[PDB]
Amino acid sequence: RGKILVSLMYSTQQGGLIVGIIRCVHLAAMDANGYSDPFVKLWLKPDMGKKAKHKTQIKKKTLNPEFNEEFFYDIKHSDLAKKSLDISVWDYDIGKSNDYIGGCQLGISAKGERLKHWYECLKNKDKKIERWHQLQNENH
Repeated sequence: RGKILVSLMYSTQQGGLIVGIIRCVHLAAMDANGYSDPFVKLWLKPDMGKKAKHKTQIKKKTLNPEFNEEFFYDIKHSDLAKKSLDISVWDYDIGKSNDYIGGCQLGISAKGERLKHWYECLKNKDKKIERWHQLQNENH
């Protein structure tokens, strides 16, 4: 499936969270060429609206591209923790439909590892918290 580098960071000043989609590696190939067009979509829940979802630039013809996209969430730090960032990577296709490659969930409600990276973000607001996440298959 591959892994995607996610850089977190909360801006208390602005009163919101910051999601940074750096890059991905070891991504699957959707084309017969042995490559793919993976992109990353982010959605924090429970959310406040139906626009909490996102999608980084399309990394066409590549399994180990670099997004380097900095997002901005509108959630109160006090709620951040309880939040749950869903970073999913999907394959893109011109003239056709997309595809599910893999993703992961990031919410303080988690336990094991994601809580360490996510939660810490709440502690290291102004500080950038980045790390590599292992892509998983939820609903293919």
